[PDB]
Amino acid sequence: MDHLPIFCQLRDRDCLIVGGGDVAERKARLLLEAGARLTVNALTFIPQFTVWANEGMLTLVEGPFDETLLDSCWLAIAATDDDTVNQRVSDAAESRRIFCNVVDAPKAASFIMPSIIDRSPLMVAVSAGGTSHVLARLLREKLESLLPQHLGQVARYAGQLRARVKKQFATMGERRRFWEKFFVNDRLAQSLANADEKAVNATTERLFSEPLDHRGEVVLVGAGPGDAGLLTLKGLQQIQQADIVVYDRLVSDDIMNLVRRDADRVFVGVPQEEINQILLREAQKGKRVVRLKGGDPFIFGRGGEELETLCHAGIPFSVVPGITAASGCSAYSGIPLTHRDYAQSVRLVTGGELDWENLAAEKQTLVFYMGLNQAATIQEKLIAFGMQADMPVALVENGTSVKQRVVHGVLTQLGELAQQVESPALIIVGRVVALRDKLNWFSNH
Amino acid sequence: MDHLPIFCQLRDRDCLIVGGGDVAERKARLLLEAGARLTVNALTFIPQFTVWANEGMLTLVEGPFDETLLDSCWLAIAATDDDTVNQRVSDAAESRRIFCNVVDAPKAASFIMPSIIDRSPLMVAVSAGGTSHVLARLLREKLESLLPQHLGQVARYAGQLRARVKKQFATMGERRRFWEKFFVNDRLAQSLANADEKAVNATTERLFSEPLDHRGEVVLVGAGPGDAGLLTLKGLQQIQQADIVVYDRLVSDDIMNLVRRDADRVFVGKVPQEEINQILLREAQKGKRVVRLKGGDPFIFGRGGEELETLCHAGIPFSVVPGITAASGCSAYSGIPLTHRDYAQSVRLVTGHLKTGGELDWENLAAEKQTLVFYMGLNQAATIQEKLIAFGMQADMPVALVENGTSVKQRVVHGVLTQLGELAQQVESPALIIVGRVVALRDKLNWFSNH
Ligand SMILES: Nc1ncnc2c1ncn2[C@@H]1O[C@H](CSCC[C@H](N)C(=O)O)[C@@H](O)[C@H]1O
Ligand SMILES: Nc1ncnc2c1ncn2[C@@H]1O[C@H](CSCC[C@H](N)C(=O)O)[C@@H](O)[C@H]1O
Repeated sequence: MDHLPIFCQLRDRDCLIVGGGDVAERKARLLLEAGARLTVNALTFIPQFTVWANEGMLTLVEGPFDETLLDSCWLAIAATDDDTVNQRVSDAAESRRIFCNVVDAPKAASFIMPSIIDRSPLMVAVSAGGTSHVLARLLREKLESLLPQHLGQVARYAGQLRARVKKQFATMGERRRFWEKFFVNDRLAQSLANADEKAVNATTERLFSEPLDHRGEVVLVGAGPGDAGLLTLKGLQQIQQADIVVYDRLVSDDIMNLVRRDADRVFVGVPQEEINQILLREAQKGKRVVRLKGGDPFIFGRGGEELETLCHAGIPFSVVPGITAASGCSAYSGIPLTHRDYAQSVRLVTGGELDWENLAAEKQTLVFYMGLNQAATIQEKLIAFGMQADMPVALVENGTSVKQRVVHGVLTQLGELAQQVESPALIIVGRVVALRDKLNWFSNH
Repeated sequence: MDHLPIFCQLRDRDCLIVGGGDVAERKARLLLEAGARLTVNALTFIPQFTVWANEGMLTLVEGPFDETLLDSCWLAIAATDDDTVNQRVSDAAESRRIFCNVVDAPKAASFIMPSIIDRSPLMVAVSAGGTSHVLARLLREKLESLLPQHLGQVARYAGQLRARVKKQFATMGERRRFWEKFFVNDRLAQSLANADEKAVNATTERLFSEPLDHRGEVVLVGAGPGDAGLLTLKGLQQIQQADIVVYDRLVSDDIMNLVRRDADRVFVGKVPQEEINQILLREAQKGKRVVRLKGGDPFIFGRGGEELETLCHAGIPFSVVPGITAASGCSAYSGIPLTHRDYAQSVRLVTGHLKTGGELDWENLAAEKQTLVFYMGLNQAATIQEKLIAFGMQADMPVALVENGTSVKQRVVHGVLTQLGELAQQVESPALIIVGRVVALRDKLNWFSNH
């Protein structure tokens, strides 16, 4: 222990920042978020300070550092580019026993500012003694990804409720198991954040009526197309809380590596009815169920079918969208789905029968899902229905993954090019495909 | 934020604890480890306070509270079981502008003491503000299984190298590139943990020897439609490490709160497009890691292509992190799947604002078995209704408008196609128009809110 972390209550307390440039602006922003009664003293100010001053948010004192400005101070920050001024600030603060930070000199004064993860009233702070700002930031990034955005809502609502939980639960063992379920109920958190009382109270005494061991729900989570970094923050959080993860072939190994160590896994890679009942069966055993699907759940994912099974049974559900194959393949192949006036619309199409005259019309970007089989037919029909034979085409196999393959050419070679790839692959047809020679940044295989 | 966390240097600074029971003993142990010059003022003391004052580790003042004991103090802790005494302490500390903790009353006084995870010199502090003692410990447990124990040795070694890093790398940019390699070298971490000095030195000399890439970079990052939970892990990594973030009005405040606190930020909401291109170009040429943070997905009606197409000729590295486009986010959060069973053979993402005297291909857009999603089409909703009808879309085709989709302020209105124009007057931008049979599924699949 070389530093003692404390969480200061600054609301309406006088604090002083010396300095008026970009560094001081960042510290002022932070102290204002904490409700400090802030004075800023500097020889000159960048315009953000005059804005705040004109909105009554702080006081400005233009001129040399005046150590009487510390007279009723609780905290001081020296944020100038002048070592001599910063040392004058820290000496004047030290003689008054005012905790003081010198931004460019962590061992020069009496406190250092840690990296902060804010879920107020819940807060986390990280500091390596000031000798590793990159390390503290790498930890902040991990923590920001793991703490749900609305955790603070549930933290505050916990107090509004501590009495009722003591009278329905006698032992401290059951009370702890109640808090465990309460704080990971992200649905209650989101309902609190939405200010939706009908949803809030519907979730609340469902927590008091259900037995403590029951936590039955289904979350559909979009895994994205392959790259584990394309999972959403909320997707990661949900798969870290699942009792049971139901997945298939199109969820990548990298994503599955993120699944919490002791979750049960069920591989359904199998008619849809079997899958719908698996989710129902697992949810009615009272378990927190995540159905992980490749890409986005509601784009040729049959996610709607999985959810109507559950609405029937009174099982709570939610959906976390994911990066669909079109978006992932577009970004990683350097083929934007729109560009300038090239396309008035993007068409996401599955390979009843397709309306070929419609697909052939000009000023579209066509994106075929599950169309490898019909790729010879697609070429033949588009040409017969008037698409210019020189229309650029591309096929992206295993888009966003470390084995992504991109082959490209013109419409007359589509059935040719399709044999060079296997599923999962996308076919993109449109003038945007010509941009790849300028926008290609990801390694090809 | 409720509180500002700070990490205080207490070495040789006077602190006062009032009270002498088990609570006071726990706080005194903490202050003593931090190097505080400690006085403890109490009517009675439990035995542990006798062992400490025998070894000269603190000063005991046996008796009622003496507020003059605060006169030279930097921190005060009120740890009696007498609320009247605790409040006299906190009043006396407040008059002296001394940060003061009242252990049994976290909402009183002026600082709270967090739970600590110790990987010294690395430290992680957690508190819920006293609103919930339980949540802190549940979080504390998770964070300990997350932070390897040898993280302290990595941090310790970094502190030792800091002078040499500062001497050999003249700019903050070069130093940052070194540290980013240092802190993810798993072999160095293992050698430190094993006290293998030859292996430490071999990897260290190689790290110092590596030529650094002084080129900047432009990364286009899809922020998603608003809910900060819908940023990708890679997009969070990019904004947590950017030098400068160029962003616009359709990037939500919650996502902006995830940006590196130290990054410069340039707002280009209403800046013309060719000037955005120049900002990214010149900032990357200056060697900075630039993030262009865009609403939704960068390559769907986001002009991301225009922002990139100068860069390869300029020899400036770039990449793209895709994001959740408005269609996908609004779909999920409104209960309206974009595809379902035989309802749609395709999803059409259409712009409702055209350049020139441009006309959409209404005959093509009116076809059956599709879900139409119009972006920036609010001003055109009356025209969209009339044209779709005139080219034969059924008059009772369901429609929906999602305003601020995925945000806590999201609003959804719905009806049939002959109501589209009037429905659009009920929302404001940003809003998506969804046209198609899948809109009827909302009453079954809507989970997010009814506002
Ligand atoms: N990584 C990937 N690269 C290219 N195409 C992919 C892909 N992952 C899925 N696909 C496409 O998606 C089809 C499965 S249908 C499932 C689509 C998914 N819900 C999504 O939103 O993307 C595959 O046949 C293939 O055409
Ligand atoms: N949160 C949101 N809710 C509803 N519509 C949104 C939205 N965010 C963006 N939009 C739509 O997107 C249009 C801007 S065009 C930029 C779209 C972005 N690249 C994307 O992929 O989503 C807006 O006019 C509005 O129609």
